Amino acid sequence: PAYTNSFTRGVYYPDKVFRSSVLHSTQDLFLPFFSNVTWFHVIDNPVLPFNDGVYFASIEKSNIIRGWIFGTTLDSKTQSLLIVNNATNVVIKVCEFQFCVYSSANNCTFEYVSQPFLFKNLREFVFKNIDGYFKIYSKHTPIIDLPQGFSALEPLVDLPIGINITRFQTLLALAAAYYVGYLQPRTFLLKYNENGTITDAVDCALDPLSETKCTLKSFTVEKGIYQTSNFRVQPTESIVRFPNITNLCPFDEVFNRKRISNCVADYSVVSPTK
Amino acid sequence: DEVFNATRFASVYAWNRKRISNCVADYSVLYNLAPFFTFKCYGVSPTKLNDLCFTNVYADSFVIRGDEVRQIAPGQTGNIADYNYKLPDDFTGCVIAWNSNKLNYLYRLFRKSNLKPFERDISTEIYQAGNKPCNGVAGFNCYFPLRSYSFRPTYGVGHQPYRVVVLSFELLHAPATVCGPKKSTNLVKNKCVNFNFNGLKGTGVLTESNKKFLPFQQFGRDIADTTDAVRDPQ
Amino acid sequence: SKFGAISSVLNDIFSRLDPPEAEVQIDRLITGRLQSLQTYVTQQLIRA
Amino acid sequence: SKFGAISSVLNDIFSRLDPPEAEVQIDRLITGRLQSLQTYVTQQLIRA
Amino acid sequence: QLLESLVQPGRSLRLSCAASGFTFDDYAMHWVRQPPGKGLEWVSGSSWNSGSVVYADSVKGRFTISRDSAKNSLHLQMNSLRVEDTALYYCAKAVDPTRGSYSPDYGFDIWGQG
Amino acid sequence: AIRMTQSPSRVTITCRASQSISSYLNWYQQKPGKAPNLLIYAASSLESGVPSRFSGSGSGTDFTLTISSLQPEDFATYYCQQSYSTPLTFGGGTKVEI
Amino acid sequence: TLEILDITPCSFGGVSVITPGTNTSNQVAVLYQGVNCTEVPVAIHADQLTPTWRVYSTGSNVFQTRAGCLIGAEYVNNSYECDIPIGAGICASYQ
Ligand SMILES: *[C@@H]1O[C@H](CO)[C@@H](O[C@@H]2O[C@H](CO)[C@@H](O)[C@H](O)[C@H]2NC(C)=O)[C@H](O)[C@H]1NC(C)=O
Ligand SMILES: *[C@@H]1O[C@H](CO)[C@@H](O[C@@H]2O[C@H](CO)[C@@H](O)[C@H](O)[C@H]2NC(C)=O)[C@H](O)[C@H]1NC(C)=O
Ligand SMILES: *[C@@H]1O[C@H](CO)[C@@H](O)[C@H](O)[C@H]1NC(C)=O
Ligand SMILES: *[C@@H]1O[C@H](CO)[C@@H](O)[C@H](O)[C@H]1NC(C)=O
Ligand SMILES: *[C@@H]1O[C@H](CO)[C@@H](O)[C@H](O)[C@H]1NC(C)=O
Ligand SMILES: *[C@@H]1O[C@H](CO)[C@@H](O)[C@H](O)[C@H]1NC(C)=O
Ligand SMILES: *[C@@H]1O[C@H](CO)[C@@H](O)[C@H](O)[C@H]1NC(C)=O
Repeated sequence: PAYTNSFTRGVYYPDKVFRSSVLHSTQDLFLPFFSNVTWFHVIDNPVLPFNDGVYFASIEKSNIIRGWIFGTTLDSKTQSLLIVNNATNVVIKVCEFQFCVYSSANNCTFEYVSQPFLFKNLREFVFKNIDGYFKIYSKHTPIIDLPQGFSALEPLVDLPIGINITRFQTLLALAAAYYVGYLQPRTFLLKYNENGTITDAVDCALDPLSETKCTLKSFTVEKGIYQTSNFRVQPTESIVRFPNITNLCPFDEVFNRKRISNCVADYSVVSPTK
Repeated sequence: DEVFNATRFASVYAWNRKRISNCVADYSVLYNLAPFFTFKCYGVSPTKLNDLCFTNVYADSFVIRGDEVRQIAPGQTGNIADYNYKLPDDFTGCVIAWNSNKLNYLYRLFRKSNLKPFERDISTEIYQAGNKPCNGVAGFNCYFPLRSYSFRPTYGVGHQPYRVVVLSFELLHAPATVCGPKKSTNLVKNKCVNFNFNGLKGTGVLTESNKKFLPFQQFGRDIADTTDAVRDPQ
Repeated sequence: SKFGAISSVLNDIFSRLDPPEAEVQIDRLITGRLQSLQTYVTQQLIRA
Repeated sequence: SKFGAISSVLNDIFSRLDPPEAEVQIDRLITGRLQSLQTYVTQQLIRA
Repeated sequence: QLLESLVQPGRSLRLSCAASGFTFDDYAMHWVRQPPGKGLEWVSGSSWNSGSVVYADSVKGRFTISRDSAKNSLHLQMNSLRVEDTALYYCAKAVDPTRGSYSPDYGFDIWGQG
Repeated sequence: AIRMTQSPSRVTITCRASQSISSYLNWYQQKPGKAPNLLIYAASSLESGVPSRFSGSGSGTDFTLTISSLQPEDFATYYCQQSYSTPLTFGGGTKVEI
Repeated sequence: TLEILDITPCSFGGVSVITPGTNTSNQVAVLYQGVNCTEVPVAIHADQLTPTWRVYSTGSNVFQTRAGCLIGAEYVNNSYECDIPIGAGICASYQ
């Protein structure tokens, strides 16, 4: 798999609130700055893991990428998401979708039809599935490698999809180069324009200089020394160790000053929930 | 009326989700005394429900045993809560449940792990319960993950049918399409007048602006995080 | 800042929560905003 | 100092209390620690 | 209540274990042979979920088991009973399959009465 | 198949299996005049109504049934049986002596 | 299992950054207060950090100071007037 650097790409509007000429800092799932992208080049289309959302972009000159398939096993045993689209309109359906597009599907729980979503085209996409909500962001920009620059993404469609989405497969209509990124929790300091558009932003977890900008709440840092609050990536690994004894407890024979010890208190026989 | 008078609700494992939008949701209709025994709302007082505007209203209805209504609350764990239907801790909605003992239902009791909130697991994959990785439909250690409730009419409260409807509404943060019935008056500009913009309340001098909005935006905010620019309905 | 309240907007709490329980969230906001004023004036006095 | 909380250990409060009940206690503890911290800063400013 | 019901080498005696209280077709009723002066030994196994049936592998073919929901029994059929094979037979009910995890059906319970 | 022979013949009873059973064991108590009853499930658990004095520990190829203080009227036989694979085979069998 | 294990903290929230001004240059030097130059990777868990942060966590330009370990600046044997104070008679500048 080819690898290419992402020069400050994937910034999208976190909320629907209009802000003008202000520096807003938010914590959500974003593509890390100067991260690294699997440059899949079409002569191909393997199944890739959708973890913590996926950043998608295409450099297709014409209509080649016809959509995507989202799911966990992409078979008839479970249900999958299909976002195929022709020139007239977009098709979104949630079924098992036994593939070879789909041979058959009897369960039907969702169907949404809207306007179509789709080397001089940069049709970026960001998909997120949080709390059973599929959020799609997109942007369109002529290009004439990943184009360096800045461009925000606007929300398009939010759907109540309650399915596993662990692996996604790109659809081809066989001259294109589709990129796949991955989103991780980061803190971004977004600068809003006077007209209400995101023009510049920094990744507070990228490098020490960006940490200073995040702490100072400004995009320009003067000479001197500055103390910075830790915006670095926190550990995400947890270990739990408890005694491996299975002596239960003498609570049963109780049903008068007796203590209980050296036993595992199975309370199913201070918060009561915990 | 299609979610309360339907007379045929979905199974818990297959809770259908219905979207309600572009209408007026007057909650005064569903205040009958005999039904709606439990009206536990989270984040919104039941009395102050009519005079609010919502943008994401979804109605999912299912039939479960009356003794299992407790599990529907956020944070609770149980066979229904962990393997059939899960609700987030940061839940904003009202859970109306009414007894229907006087008035086939399948619930999933076997699963590899508890499901995330707002997810549907409708599949008949055989849940193995032994060292043998049996793929057969049935076997000694192979059990089907779905079974009918088979409600007993004689049972009073325990193991009785209990229709449950959940109204998960997102609080006003975007262009809303569902709101309560309130009369709309003509706007007055260039004067300090009290206003009520889609549930937002306050006083100020309403004036036109040259700011440019976007189709997905409805409110402007300032450095102090207050509603500065609002596009009026109609 | 919300200072532990549901929302930073005062009118939001009243429009959502019942008067018996909306006051508790308000007290968190009132006390939190009061300390900011006391902190600000203290800095002015020292700087003066 | 307890600062009118169940336990000075933040972790203790989390494990021994429900999420809607914990938020009251940590807010009580957070305010106490913040109040004590800003008192020391004020003394330093005066002594400076 | 799992109530249940010779010297010559060739016999065709029918062994049936009536079921009461618990509901049939929910667990895996099994038959276990216990020779006097010795321990238990599982010899037969039925399945509620399907018609699949497993006997003891000590000797095949001779062991046969069946099911009947109307009269709630097993009606084990024994052919060519060995002289040493004489023992006090037990009909046991499997644990609730709702437990899951490790094999619930293979785990014996109740062990009948008498 | 699977064969066992309990090593014993504060009472601790250990049944050893040739293969890695990995917590697929049951401990059975059989009264002289009654049918055997269930004591331990999944090689570490207690069934409903069973006194807590009984305890099952160990996994893999080592298991232990520990009864503390040797509570009286517990002279019944104790059996060790596996559910790993067919056929269902019981252990050698051992009864506590006093 | 009875086993005594040492718990070395891996959360160092205090970091001082020396910059000659974003306008002047992007190059920056990092200072850790009261830490050896060997415990820096352990203290900030540079293994789990971004690849850009590892450059300022352990490199050739390492010069321990009374204040702490300094990374990103080279120690010059000459002496000039102070430009950016560091501590214990040490000053830094972007030559
Ligand atoms: C693109 O796909 C959509 C989805 O199938 C097509 O819309 C269908 O059009 C036929 C006839 O025009 C209708 O009978 C179907 O009901 C439509 N589907 C839905 C979901 O409404 C559309 O025609 C396609 N456009 C093309 C092929 O150019
Ligand atoms: C969604 O898919 C994930 C994929 O990881 C499932 O996680 C599996 O969980 C089981 C036990 O619950 C493990 O044995 C598997 O190794 C996990 N991965 C896979 C690929 O199966 C998860 O069960 C699915 N469902 C939900 C609700 O998350
Ligand atoms: C992609 O870039 C990152 C830079 O942060 C690097 O750490 C990673 O090794 C690269 N992947 C490659 C070269 O396969
Ligand atoms: C379709 O729905 C039925 C309803 O129970 C289900 O049994 C079947 O497995 C489903 N088919 C799929 C998911 O392919
Ligand atoms: C903002 O919008 C106005 C009006 O459309 C336009 O004249 C101006 O150039 C815009 N400014 C920016 C920075 O986009
Ligand atoms: C717990 O694990 C240790 C480590 O192997 C072992 O020595 C001990 O016997 C185990 N405890 C029990 C009760 O099995
Ligand atoms: C139908 O539902 C409404 C609530 O929306 C309720 O008031 C009415 O009584 C129901 N119909 C009957 C016949 O009970």
